[PDB]
Amino acid sequence: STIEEQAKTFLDKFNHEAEDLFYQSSLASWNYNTNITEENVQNMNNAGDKWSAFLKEQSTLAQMYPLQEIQNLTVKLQLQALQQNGSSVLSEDKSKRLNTILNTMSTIYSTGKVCNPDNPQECLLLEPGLNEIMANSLDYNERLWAWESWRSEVGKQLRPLYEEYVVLKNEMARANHYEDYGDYWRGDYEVNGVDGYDYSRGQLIEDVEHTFEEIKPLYEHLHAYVRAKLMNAYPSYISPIGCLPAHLLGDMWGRFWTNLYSLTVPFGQKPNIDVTDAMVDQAWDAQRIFKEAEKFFVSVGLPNMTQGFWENSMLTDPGNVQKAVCHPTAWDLGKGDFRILMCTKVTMDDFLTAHHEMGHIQYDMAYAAQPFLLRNGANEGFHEAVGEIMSLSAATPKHLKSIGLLSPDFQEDNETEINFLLKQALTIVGTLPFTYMLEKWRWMVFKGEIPKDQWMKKWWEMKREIVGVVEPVPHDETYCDPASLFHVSNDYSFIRYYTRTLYQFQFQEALCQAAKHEGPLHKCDISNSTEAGQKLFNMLRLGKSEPWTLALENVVGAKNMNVRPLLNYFEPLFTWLKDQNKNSFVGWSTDWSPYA
Amino acid sequence: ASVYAWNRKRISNCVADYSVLYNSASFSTFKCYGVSPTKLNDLCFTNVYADSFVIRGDEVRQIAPGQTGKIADYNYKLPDDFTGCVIAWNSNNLDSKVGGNYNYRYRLFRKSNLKPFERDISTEIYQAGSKPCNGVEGFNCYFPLQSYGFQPTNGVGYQPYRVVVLSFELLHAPATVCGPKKSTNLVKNKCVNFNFNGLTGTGVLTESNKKFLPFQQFGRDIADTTDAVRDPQTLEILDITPCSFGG
Ligand SMILES: *[C@@H]1O[C@H](CO)[C@@H](O[C@@H]2O[C@H](CO)[C@@H](O)[C@H](O)[C@H]2NC(C)=O)[C@H](O)[C@H]1NC(C)=O
Repeated sequence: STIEEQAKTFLDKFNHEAEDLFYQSSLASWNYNTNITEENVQNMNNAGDKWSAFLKEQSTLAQMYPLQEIQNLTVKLQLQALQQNGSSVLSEDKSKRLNTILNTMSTIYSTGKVCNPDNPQECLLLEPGLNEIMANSLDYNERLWAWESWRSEVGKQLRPLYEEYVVLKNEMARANHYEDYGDYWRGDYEVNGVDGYDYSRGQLIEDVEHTFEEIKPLYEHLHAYVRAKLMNAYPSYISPIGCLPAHLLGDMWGRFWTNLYSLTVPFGQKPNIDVTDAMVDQAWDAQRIFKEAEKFFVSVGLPNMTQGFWENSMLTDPGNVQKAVCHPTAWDLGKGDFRILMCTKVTMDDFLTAHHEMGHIQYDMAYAAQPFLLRNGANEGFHEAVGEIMSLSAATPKHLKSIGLLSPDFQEDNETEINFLLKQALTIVGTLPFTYMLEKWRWMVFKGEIPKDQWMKKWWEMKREIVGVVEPVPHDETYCDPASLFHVSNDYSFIRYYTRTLYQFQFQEALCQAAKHEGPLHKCDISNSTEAGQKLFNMLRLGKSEPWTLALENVVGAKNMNVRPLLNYFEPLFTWLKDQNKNSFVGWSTDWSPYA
Repeated sequence: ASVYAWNRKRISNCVADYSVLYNSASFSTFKCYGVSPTKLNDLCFTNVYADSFVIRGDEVRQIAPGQTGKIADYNYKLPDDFTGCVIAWNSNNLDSKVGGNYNYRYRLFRKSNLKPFERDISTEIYQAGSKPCNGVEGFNCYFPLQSYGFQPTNGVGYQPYRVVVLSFELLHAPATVCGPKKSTNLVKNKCVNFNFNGLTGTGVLTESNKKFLPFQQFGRDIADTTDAVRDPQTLEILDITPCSFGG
């Protein structure tokens, strides 16, 4: 017989025995995150190598197949996951050095130590405290000192470590037949199959900024408004020609502007939409919130969840020594096992988080029918975008009034609409330029375009044009400032976050059009509209079995990624900012600095 | 026993109550193909064959006439002309084990599809490429039989389902199994009709003093006209008189 039948039989033998091991490993992980105990720890080891002792061995049985002639797209794509060289192509010394440098970089980043000079006996970490201090404060000196100290104890000594990590990852990139690690990172948004849908990895690079130029004027108006509010609060710290520094953004990275929302509130006279006091008055516990959110999911069009989830899955208050880390997670343990992990409480934020996690669960339901190697979405951003869709949709007053969360006689006006829209934009569009520049900097440092010396100064000068940040203190060559970030020390692709917002906005806009809703986009709700849920689930069921370009064809009519929904959402905000900061001129200068 | 070693049972020379099987909530799926389940108690065949085994939850649909699949082709086969019923029910509470009930095994590789009412228990290694598998498993060598990792928490799709397929054969041999009879009570001194042990007729039934020998069932006087019958339950001699008529 032909080799294709042999490959099919190999896959049919592989998936059946892989399902049991994957289920056992995921069950152990879920139990440990639900039962923090010593015994569940070694099990991971007892599973980990074991899983490798299976998977790599199956990978060992996935090279002799000439994976270039299998006509069936699904079988060839499934076998392609098993036909990955990985780090095994590297030498043993190189692999162990990579493991050691990754471990030490992660430990150093996660063990930040900043002691104030007056009391050198007490440092602070990324744990609550200094994080909270810089997240919520009104000052220029303490924030700047904290930023400088963190960049000194995480970026000063990480220059050789980051250099070696980048060069060794890139050596592995060539070892995996890739001239750059950026190609391997962008391979998630890649397909070379069906005609009319094939996407090149290098095309995503230009698509990132081709969808970014349209939000540049709106970002400039938002920057001008924030600068004006800073001048209102901070006296003579930011010149009108210049721009605000990094430490005044509410974080040492300036990732999100939500921390600075209090200073730049549009209208504090009208309170925000919050029914948590009504949630307590209505006596909505974790069970009631979960049931109401599941009912909303069903009314949208997503199927009711299978039995057994309500018992195994932890919901609230681990309590005693039977502890459980409850970071919001949705577990797809395999073999039809879907569970939630969260400290669900009586809170609107917890309400939205529960909606997000059960949206993740519903998407896990969507591609459950796919084989083990295809038990994933078209791209990693689709999962997060889908999880965020209904969480964003449920915040509208219509859904709250449908189940009587807001008052039955609640009336909205333009003031609170503008306030909410600006608050949402301070987190949604206020992070796109930073993610864009960070991803481009990672791409160019992996490509080796910039020499060894020209790393930090180029980053700081380009942040002025892209983000709009000046340097309160200098960092030329003795600092590695982006290295003090979560997704720098664990080899994390950062394009997923950039694509997730655009994907979720496109899906929300498409559902708003095909959901019989009228008015502003921010008030759009998809509750009790089964057609929108069916349209969503049609694309959800695709999973990894279909390309991402083909996946972006059911909900939306355009395969390519576009920016129009982003500007459509913040239309009232754009109109308000057109006439709000008229006196303050738009734009910033990259020559002005706090020091000179 | 496992699906590839399905238990075969032969039932003959007895009376079958299909109503109680129909009136049982313990069976999740009950699909008949010969006749309606209620009518099954009326008609009958000469023998019954039961094929009982345990499978996955998702493989119950495979056990059907004109159906294809791993179980439907490699472990058991049902012909298009199948007469009878199929009764399946979840057994996760019993068959599934906390440590894994790996005893249950199902066939995954075989050169030919199994014939109807045929069993395969071959454990010989299967070859899918060109190189023969000379004993020890190599490149193109995968075991035809795969075990079941049944656990109490496996989702409805994978739960162990017990399936019994009942077929009815009515060969030229005399029938041996039939349904119930549900005889009524007895009345006297009234013009009624009757079907005593399959002997039908009208008239009035009175008490008689005739002495049947211990083996007759009914007696007629002359010209082939039945007069006395023996009730199959009480075993006593009755008397039949035609209902009165005249001008
Ligand atoms: C059919 O079954 C009934 C019930 O067992 C039998 O009726 C019994 O007959 C004996 C004989 O005199 C009595 O002593 C019992 O009291 C009866 N039981 C009852 C009425 O419940 C009947 O004889 C059986 N028919 C046979 C054996 O031909």
